[PDB]
Amino acid sequence: LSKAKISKPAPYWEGTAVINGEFKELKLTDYRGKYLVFFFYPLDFTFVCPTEIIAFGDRIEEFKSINTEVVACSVDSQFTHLAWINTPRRQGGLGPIRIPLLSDLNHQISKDYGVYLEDSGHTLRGLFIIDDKGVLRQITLNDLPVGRSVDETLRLVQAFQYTDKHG
Amino acid sequence: LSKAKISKPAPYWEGTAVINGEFKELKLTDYRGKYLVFFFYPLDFTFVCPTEIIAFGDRIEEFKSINTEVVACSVDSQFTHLAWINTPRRQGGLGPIRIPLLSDLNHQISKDYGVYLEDSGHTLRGLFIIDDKGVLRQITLNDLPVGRSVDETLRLVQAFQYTEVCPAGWKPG
Amino acid sequence: LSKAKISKPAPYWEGTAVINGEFKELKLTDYRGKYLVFFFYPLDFTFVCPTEIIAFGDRIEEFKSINTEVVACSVDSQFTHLAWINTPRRQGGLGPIRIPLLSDLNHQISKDYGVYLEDSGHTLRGLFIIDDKGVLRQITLNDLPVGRSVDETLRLVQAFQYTDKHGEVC
Amino acid sequence: HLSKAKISKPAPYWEGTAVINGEFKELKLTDYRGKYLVFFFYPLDFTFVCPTEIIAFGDRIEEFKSINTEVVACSVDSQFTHLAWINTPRRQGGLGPIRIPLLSDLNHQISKDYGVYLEDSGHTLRGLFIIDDKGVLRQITLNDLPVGRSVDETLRLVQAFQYTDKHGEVC
Amino acid sequence: LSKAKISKPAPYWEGTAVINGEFKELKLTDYRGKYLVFFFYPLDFTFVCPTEIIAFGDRIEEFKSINTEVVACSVDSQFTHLAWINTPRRQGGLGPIRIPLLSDLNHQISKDYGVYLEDSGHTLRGLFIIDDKGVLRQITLNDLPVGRSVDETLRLVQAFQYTDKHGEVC
Amino acid sequence: LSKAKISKPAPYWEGTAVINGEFKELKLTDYRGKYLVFFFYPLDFTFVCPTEIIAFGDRIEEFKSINTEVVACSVDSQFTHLAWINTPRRQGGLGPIRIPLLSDLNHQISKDYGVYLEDSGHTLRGLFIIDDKGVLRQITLNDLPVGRSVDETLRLVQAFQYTDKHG
Amino acid sequence: LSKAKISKPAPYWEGTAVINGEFKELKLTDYRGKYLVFFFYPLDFTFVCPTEIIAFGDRIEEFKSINTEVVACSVDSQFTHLAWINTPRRQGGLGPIRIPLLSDLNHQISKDYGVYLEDSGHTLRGLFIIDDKGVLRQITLNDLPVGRSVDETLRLVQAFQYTVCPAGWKPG
Amino acid sequence: LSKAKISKPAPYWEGTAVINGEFKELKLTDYRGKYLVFFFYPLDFTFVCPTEIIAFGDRIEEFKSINTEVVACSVDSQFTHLAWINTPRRQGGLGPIRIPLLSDLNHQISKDYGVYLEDSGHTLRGLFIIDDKGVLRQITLNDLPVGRSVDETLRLVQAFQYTDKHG
Amino acid sequence: LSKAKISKPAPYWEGTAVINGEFKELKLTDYRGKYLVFFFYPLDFTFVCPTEIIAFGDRIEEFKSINTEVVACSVDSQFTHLAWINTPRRQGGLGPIRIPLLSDLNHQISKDYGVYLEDSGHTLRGLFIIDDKGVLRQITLNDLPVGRSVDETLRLVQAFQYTVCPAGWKPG
Amino acid sequence: LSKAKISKPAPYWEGTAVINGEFKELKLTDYRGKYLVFFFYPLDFTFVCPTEIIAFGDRIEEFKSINTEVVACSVDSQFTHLAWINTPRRQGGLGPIRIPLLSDLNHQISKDYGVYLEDSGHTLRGLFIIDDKGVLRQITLNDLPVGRSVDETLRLVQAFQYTDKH
Repeated sequence: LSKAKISKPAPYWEGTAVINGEFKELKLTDYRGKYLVFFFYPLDFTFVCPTEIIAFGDRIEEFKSINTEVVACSVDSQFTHLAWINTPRRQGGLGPIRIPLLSDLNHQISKDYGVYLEDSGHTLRGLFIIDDKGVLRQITLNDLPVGRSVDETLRLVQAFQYTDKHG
Repeated sequence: LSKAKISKPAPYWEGTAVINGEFKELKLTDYRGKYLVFFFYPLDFTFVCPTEIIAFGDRIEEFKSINTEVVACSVDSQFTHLAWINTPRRQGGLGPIRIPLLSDLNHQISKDYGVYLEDSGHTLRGLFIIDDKGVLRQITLNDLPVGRSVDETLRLVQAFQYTEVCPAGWKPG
Repeated sequence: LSKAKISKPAPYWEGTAVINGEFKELKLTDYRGKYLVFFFYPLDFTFVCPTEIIAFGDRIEEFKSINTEVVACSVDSQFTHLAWINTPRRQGGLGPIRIPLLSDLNHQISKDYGVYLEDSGHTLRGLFIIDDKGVLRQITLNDLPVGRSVDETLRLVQAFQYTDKHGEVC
Repeated sequence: HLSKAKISKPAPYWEGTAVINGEFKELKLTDYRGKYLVFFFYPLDFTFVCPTEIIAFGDRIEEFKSINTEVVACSVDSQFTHLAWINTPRRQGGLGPIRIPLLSDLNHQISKDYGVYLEDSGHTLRGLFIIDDKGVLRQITLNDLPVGRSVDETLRLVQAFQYTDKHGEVC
Repeated sequence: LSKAKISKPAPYWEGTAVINGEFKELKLTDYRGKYLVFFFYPLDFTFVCPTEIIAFGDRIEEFKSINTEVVACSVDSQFTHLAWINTPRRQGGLGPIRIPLLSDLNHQISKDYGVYLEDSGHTLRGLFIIDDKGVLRQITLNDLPVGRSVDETLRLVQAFQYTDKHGEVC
Repeated sequence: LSKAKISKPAPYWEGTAVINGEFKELKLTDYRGKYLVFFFYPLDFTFVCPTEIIAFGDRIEEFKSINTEVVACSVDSQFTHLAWINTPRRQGGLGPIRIPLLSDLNHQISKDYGVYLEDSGHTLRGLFIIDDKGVLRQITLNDLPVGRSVDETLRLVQAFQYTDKHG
Repeated sequence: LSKAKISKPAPYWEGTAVINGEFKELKLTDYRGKYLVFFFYPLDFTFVCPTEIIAFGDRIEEFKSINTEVVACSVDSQFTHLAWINTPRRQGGLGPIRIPLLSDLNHQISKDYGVYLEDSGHTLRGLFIIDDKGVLRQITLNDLPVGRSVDETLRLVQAFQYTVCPAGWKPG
Repeated sequence: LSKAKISKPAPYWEGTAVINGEFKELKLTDYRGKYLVFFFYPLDFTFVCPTEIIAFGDRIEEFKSINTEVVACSVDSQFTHLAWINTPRRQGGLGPIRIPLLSDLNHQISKDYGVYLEDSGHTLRGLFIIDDKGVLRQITLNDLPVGRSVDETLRLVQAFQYTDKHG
Repeated sequence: LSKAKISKPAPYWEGTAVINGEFKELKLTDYRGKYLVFFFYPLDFTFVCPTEIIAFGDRIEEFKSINTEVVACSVDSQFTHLAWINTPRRQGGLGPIRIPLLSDLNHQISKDYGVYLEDSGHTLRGLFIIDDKGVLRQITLNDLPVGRSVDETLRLVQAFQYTVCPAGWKPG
Repeated sequence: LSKAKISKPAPYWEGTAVINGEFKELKLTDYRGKYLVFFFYPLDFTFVCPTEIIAFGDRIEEFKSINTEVVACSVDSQFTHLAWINTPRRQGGLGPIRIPLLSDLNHQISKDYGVYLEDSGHTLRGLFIIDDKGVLRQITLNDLPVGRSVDETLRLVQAFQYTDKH
């Protein structure tokens, strides 16, 4: 069922994302000419602190300077994404964030990337690296407990870029 | 794909609901011996005031007095269901509410009741009435914009339990 | 087997109706440009008073004034529809009525709207609301005992027309 | 889905609600075992065509009853429309009172089993079947919607069947 | 399997018939413009007196005066048909007869008219009435023992001729 | 559709035949223990002289004396088979005959034997030789014009009976 | 699987035959305008006297005088067909003969005519008569032991080309 | 279609072979306990000198002495095989020979060995060496013209025999 | 065709590995009761410095100390694995190493893990972390150029075994 | 599954070979116009003396002289072929050799030729002779232990060249 294959073109996706507090139509092709770090996380409004999403949002600049963008995705509706941002931390929210939050409500993107859990109705923790020519170069799939490293994602992006010229 | 047929047993469902600020496992079979008004609404945290859901929460006591329970369902996570209730009504939330909010995250229940929109990724505005022996007795499917009446739902339950009036002079043969 | 989907075009139909005491060929498209309340009822000439059919005939003036029409339908022949109308209320009849009675004798329309009961040989209690652009906007299906509200139908039609201009309001 | 009605095979089973002397009674084909049954379809109640053929059987039913024979009529109309028809006076468009049952085949099962249902019109041909005391179909008569039916020819036919059941092979 | 449907054109057939002792190629289309009584009987050279064939042969003139033609049919070879006619009535034959005897040897026509018995290898007693435009108007199927009324057959054509112009009127 | 295979059992058949002026139920198994010449001919009451059938009827004793029986078959009814026999030769008949005339009116036997003509509604000229064990040993099929040999049939039966004992 | 049906065209065949000590391509259509007796026999070099094959080779002039040729066939190679021919009859051979010996080594021809015995690896005793327009007119299939009569074959052919009733008999 | 796989048991075959002028039923299992050189050749009575087949017939004793038998096979009938053997080498024949000529008339053995040529109706030049345990050990397929070495075959068999003990 | 699903039991494998210079049958079930890092690398005897394999071999003790084992796999024969190890680092070889090198010569294992490249005939660079109960917990797949972090692998294993919030953050 | 048929064109193959110490892309069509001896052997770095592979490498000049080429093939990577050759004949290696070593890493060629073993993951000992027109002429399949004769291959090639004329 998964369309995501390494060194084949990354599966096309499109949907509504929340960017800087507004709804915007986002597509994989918007990021052509740049590397894109594309990752799924299970759910909004959970009891687990969203450290990993904040960590990417805070340090986004390290990505921007190496021609990389970052996009987060969950199966939550784009309306739920917003409420999370607009919900105070004492009550569980995310607060403002500097990466787009993409909604995969009809589950289609999750399924194409092969990270959807048929029975849970939400995603794995999956992260995909797609290059500037629009090709999937790396796949990371974690069981539900384990978080994700900003440093390690960076190491990977740089290594792909370095070998893009000299190998 | 739809399993809901009138006067056949209502399709079984079970899932996580938010009841009185807590997560509780809820299944259709829990409502045996009582009538159940089971209705879907599209999404939480929208910009449309959730009056229909609220109206049921406010007047929930009138259903209780005629042996009827009410459960609402959307395709949202129970975690989102919780946040909505915990978001003040003044700030766009649902606020506290006295009916359970059932989560159909894997979409399995929506599809069973035939209210899921494959391309939109959420439900219609759909309402089902089920009797105490667990049989589907009424189906209401609305296009997304139009809301839903408590009075009319009440009228229907009473009408299924009890059994507009005849013009004077009309007689049968 | 049912073809009726919300916000897809309402399924086409045509058949012979009794309108103001005459047989007339009626088709769904005749109601283009107006909202149509199209509803089924089980049978003519039963022993239960047709309160729901009469109530629509009496209050028809309220539907026409918001550019809405009403058509009732059963699996009975157009000839049985006529006899019913031409039979006095004191005699079990409907008496004269101001909405058309459409005959779905060969059961094709009932099947298309998904309200036909295979074993009983008649319809459910079903009501569909269709807009001026010919799109299905509402489906209501009741088990045999429970009747149908004119007020609630008027409310739905009004709500659909209203949101057709200002999309969603409190 | 096609006709089940075959000559000299057991007659297709049917059961449904009929109007008999103004009342609803559950009726089945097996109820007529031990007697010959004349079972026929007519298109619709409440038409502008005179129900002369249905009436003629009702008037002359006794000639059939005396030769160990029953007669039953059927249309695709509801038992309620059937009743309404009988209780409408004979000249002001009704059938008037009748002494044979009017079987309602509202769900069309019997009409399709007998191969007399018209898919597009939603009613029957004019068909008459003669069935014996062992429940075996012996005769099929199908008329285009316009032509009516002879009680007499039916009467003779019932008689010819009765004769050949005992002394059959010779003129 | 039967192609004979009431008020649709009668199933086409063609074959060799015996007419006045001669072999003749005969088709349904020869009877365009006239009413045709077309009927099957089980077998030739049987022990049952062939009265119905004779009775029709005798009164053929009444048919001709009301614009009706008649054709009899069995699954026997045309050759068997001939021997029968040429066999004296005293010897079990038909003797000469004034209606054509059409041969349906390859069983194709009995099957089209839905009158063939798979196991017997011959027909039921079946009669079909066809109008001047070639449309099937009546079907009569008798179990093998019972003979047939000329009179009733005569009546039916008249009822059809009568209702083709005025239609049934009270 | 033909069931007739050489040196496999000849296909079973059964039906009503006219044997010595009476109707009799005849079946292929009645000839167990004897060789059987089973042949088809097109029709009774034709304008062609029935020489081949009469030739078999006349010389039947030569067959009985080599433990062989003979049966003729056409698609005509047994009532027609009787009438033919009972029709004087002068008036076109067969006259009395000492071989059975099998009626295959429902065409079932012809179809089993591969001699039925779909379009004509009668048979080919076919002859099958079946042994004492009910096994088909020889198949002969002629186009409509050509008749059939008693001498040659006889030669064939003898050759089969001879080689049944001494190779 | 058999393609041979009466009064339909005889199934096409072509292959290498031994004709006058030589290999020649022979196909059914070479015999158009003539009747052909095309018959199969099981095997070359047996201990059974090839009386039936020889009889056809010998009396061949009688066929030729009624516009008919004869071709015999077995599943043996044309080489074996040849060797059979170059062995004297007294010494078990066929000796030289005046009908072609068609070789069906790959069994393709046999199968088309429905005479191949799947398990034995050779043919039945089968004989087919084909008319001058190339249409199959007669089929004779014998179990393995029993041979075939030239007289009878001849009789059949004349009758097909040609186209005696009990006394007192007349038709009606 | 070929059933013959290296180091799997050689495909079973059985049939009539010609041995010392006699017909004898022969099967592969008869050669258990001995190595068998089983080879196919196209046709009897061909115009090609049977040098390769005779060489095996002449030198058979070298095979018998290293516990090996040799059997040749063609699709020719056992009756054709005998005639070949009873035709003198001087007459285009094979003359008497001391290895069996196996007949694969119904082609079943050829097909099993994957050496039947569908359109020619005969075999390739194919050779199989099967060890004493009934296991296929060696496969050789030659174009139609080319003859075959006894010397070379013996070398291969011995090597198979040698490695049956050492390595 | 891939069998590797997260939080389902890891796909079974068995084959011959080279461990401390010897051939051994190694199977996934041998690592029951321990976490296993199971990773593929494309090929032996390449011109690319085999740093990632060596780095794991050098720091293997850190894994051993958190009850974790490491096994490397390539589609190379076990014989090639041995020659690699017995070829000096000075000569381009791997030299001795302290993790087993599993040979997947018939490609069967690679296909099960969905790491085989059909046209190239070897694997991408893929790593799987499997728990002590034998369940696949993590999948990492890299295009051929990019190596893999031991530190990062370590972080991951501890994380699975162990189981920092924005300030002000509290749950409902 | 095997596509290799006698007196039909040899199945096309192409891949990377090690030729006289270098990586080179090689295809069957390169041997158009000359005879080619194409043979498989199981694995590099085995414990079996590569006497059969070496014998062809040593006497290569006799094949070159009858317009014939020889190419050996195994399922090992080309990197492994090289490493093998660069391992001295004394240390268990093949040492330098004068026939190309073709790598069939993705198993595609072995399978086309019908010598791959699904369960073992390597080839049989199989050798094929293909003529100057690219037609498959001879097939040899040995169980894994047993070597192959240079002489008999030579005898066969010559016999084929001979019948190419007469």
